[PDB]
Amino acid sequence: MLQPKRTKFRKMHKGRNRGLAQGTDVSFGSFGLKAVGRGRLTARQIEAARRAMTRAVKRQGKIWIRVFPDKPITEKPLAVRMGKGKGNVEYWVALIQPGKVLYEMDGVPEELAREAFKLAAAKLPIKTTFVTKTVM
Amino acid sequence: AKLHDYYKDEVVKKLMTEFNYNSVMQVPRVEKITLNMGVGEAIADKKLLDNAAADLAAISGQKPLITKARKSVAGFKIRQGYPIGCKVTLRGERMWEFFERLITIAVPRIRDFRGLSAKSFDGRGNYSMGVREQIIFPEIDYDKVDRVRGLDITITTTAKSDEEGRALLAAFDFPFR
Amino acid sequence: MDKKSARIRRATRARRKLQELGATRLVVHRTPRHIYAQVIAPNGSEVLVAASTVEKAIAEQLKYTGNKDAAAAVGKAVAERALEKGIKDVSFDRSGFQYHGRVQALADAAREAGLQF
Amino acid sequence: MFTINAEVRKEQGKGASRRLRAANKFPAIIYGGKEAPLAIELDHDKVMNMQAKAEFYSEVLTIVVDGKEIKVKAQDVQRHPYKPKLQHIDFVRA
Amino acid sequence: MKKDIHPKYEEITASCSCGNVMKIRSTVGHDLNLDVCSKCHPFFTGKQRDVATGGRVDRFNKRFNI
RNA sequence: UGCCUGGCGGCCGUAGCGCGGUGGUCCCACCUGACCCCAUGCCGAACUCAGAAGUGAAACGCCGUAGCGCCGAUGGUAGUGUGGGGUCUCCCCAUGCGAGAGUAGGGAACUGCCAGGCAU
RNA sequence: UCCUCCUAAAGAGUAACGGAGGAGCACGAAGGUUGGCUAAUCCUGGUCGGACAUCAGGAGGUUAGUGCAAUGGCAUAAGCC
RNA sequence: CCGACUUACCAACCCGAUGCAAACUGCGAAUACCGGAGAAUGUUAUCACGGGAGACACACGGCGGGUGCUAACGUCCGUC
Ligand SMILES: [K+]
Ligand SMILES: [K+]
Ligand SMILES: [K+]
Ligand SMILES: [Mg+2]
Ligand SMILES: [Mg+2]
Ligand SMILES: [Mg+2]
Ligand SMILES: [Mg+2]
Ligand SMILES: [Mg+2]
Ligand SMILES: [Mg+2]
Ligand SMILES: [Mg+2]
Ligand SMILES: [Mg+2]
Ligand SMILES: [Mg+2]
Ligand SMILES: [Mg+2]
Ligand SMILES: [Mg+2]
Ligand SMILES: [Zn+2]
Repeated sequence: MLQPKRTKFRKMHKGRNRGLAQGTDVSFGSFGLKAVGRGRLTARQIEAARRAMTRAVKRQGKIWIRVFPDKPITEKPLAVRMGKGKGNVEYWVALIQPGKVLYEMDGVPEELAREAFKLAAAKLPIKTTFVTKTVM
Repeated sequence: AKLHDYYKDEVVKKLMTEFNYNSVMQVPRVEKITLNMGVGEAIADKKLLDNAAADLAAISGQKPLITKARKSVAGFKIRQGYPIGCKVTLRGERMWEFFERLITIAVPRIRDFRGLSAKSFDGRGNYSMGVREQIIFPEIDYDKVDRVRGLDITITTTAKSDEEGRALLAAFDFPFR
Repeated sequence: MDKKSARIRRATRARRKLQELGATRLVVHRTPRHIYAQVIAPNGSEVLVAASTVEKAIAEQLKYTGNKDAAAAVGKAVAERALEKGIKDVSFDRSGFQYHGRVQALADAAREAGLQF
Repeated sequence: MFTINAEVRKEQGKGASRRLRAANKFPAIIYGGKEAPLAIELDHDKVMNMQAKAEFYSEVLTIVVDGKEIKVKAQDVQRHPYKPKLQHIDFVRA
Repeated sequence: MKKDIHPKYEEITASCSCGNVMKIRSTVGHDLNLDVCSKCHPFFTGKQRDVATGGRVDRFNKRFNI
């Protein structure tokens, strides 16, 4: 499951998720799944969607995961009050903005690529759309 | 110096005809000769560094510069500023005199001497060679040596490449293998 | 480094200090065959007086131009021209040479010629 | 071969350009050569269908501009981040 | 040369038993009697010692002949 | 007055790197010698001194060359001050400001004072 | 109690049992001044010598250094002799 | 001894493409702030000194944020 092998700091501010994505274009495969909504992808969600599409293509072709979950999310345990310092790190997320290409694929028919991405999108919280590599 | 005149009157002119250099200034020249003893055991007994320094003095005829550790290395238990070796750099007349002694009397005394390796060049016409034991130099009295110790010779030249550097040395009958 | 850049490194700190002080500076330049002197205005950009061994008027007096005797000549010569323009006080800029030999012979000749520095 | 109709833009900047895209237009710029850049607006749906053909980027296009015609090649395109829409196109005179 | 620090350095004659006679500078006062010099050292002739090790059939034919 | 060279500056990559060519009458560099003025944690390498037989080999100037560095529009986009609105984690409208990146293209610096050689 | 950074919204300041690290000294030289010098790392060639010691050359160009945290500085060096 | 083949694997540096950063920056706004000049408007709206205070439990709403679960009519800051 995706995590940075090491990080300079352990905990991070919440921040905000304004703006539109860089990486709007298919760059390695011929087909891809593009984010249309906005939100967080957790490492678990990314992995679940990955497993879904590879099963659909029976491991044929190649798959690129374009997003990486590098942001640590903390939570406090149950029955604890406010204060007493920042909670412990629980899981890692990637911040998604509209337009980001999440996955790419090639080496399979388009009519199979659509089916594979349909199965994967069902695992992701954000809405997504199928896109193809343009000339230029 | 004797070999210096041999350079001026023969080596330079034959090299000119060999490589077809356009200017006499283009012909390679010997710039310096440097002797190094990496004593090392000066980490134990400083008299060893002194005794090694006396040997370079006798061989070279000038007081050696003792060389300090560039940086600490735990792999050898050396701290920075510890004496590790000593060097002598020879230039001008005393360079040619040593160079003459080395060829004419010193290297003949090497055990099982078959000639020096012709490939011991750094890639830019500087030749470097080790000697295993000090006794090749008659200035060291065999009856009085404390310990075996070798040294490195390095010859620095204005040559641009090993082919030019090798030609320069061979012109002195520098005994390549 | 080449010798020229190394010398210019040595020269820089004194030159900057003199610029901040706003002094008129006497700048020597030395060469194996020749020696030069210039007096430069406080802006550093215009030459009020020059003297050099390349001038026939000076070289004609000399056995050889690359020695302390020639340097003493230009030291007298530059100081005379400077006083003829009233530039009595200057700061000596040794331009990164050692204050030795020819450069000292030039400077202390100019002092005896009445230049204040 | 592909032929396009365009109009010179009367106003430029953020607000003007968004009003175009609300009106099913989109802006474009012609530059290169010696003449100054010429700013034009294009009918979106026509050009969107044309640029679907791979020849659109390789072949020489011609744009008729208010009585002139100019021969150009598509130099760059800004696509909308996730909708199938064009934001802007650069043409270089050819 | 810093005048004080360096050892005595002196011209000495050298003589090799091959009859080569030479003059060098040295840090010693002795005349240098030599057993070998670069002139008489055998390096340019002696290599044959190893080539004699390569033969084999020119040994056995002695036994085969006898 | 033109060409070249040296010094002191303006300026601080359109000015710096790479690759190719080229210069020694002057100038500059390398260079010759070192007992001496001076110097080497050792050494005339450097610094210094006395010189002028060579060489422009190196270096340094000059010239050519876009393989790089560098510069860089127009248009669009992002962001945003003020007023208003929505489906209010984030957006939109009116008006003002408006990048960064990239693109077309530019680009192998320009210039002041003093001095010397050559030509006039 | 004191120092450095972020939070802190491009002047200053700005809270929380917010996120990260240090101090409670050292040095008559580690201060003054004059003169000089320029790093890490890596690749080649060399006695013992090894992945790593001292030596020569090259690439590189400050990625080193700063008595002790971190930030800002430093080639005219504030770094080294 | 030196060392060859092969890989069911991993693979630094360098090179080409693609992203992320409160404690990264070879870039870089709008605003805000400091200083100067000018016109109009404003019951001197400014500063100094002196007499008398009260207050030092704040609340919500917008915008920028830390904490919390981008939970709270939660909590702690900036500005209106
Ligand atoms: K250039
Ligand atoms: K701050
Ligand atoms: K009052
Ligand atoms: Mg607007
Ligand atoms: Mg501030
Ligand atoms: Mg502010
Ligand atoms: Mg100093
Ligand atoms: Mg620092
Ligand atoms: Mg109170
Ligand atoms: Mg209360
Ligand atoms: Mg209170
Ligand atoms: Mg409050
Ligand atoms: Mg409240
Ligand atoms: Mg809050
Ligand atoms: Zn002999």
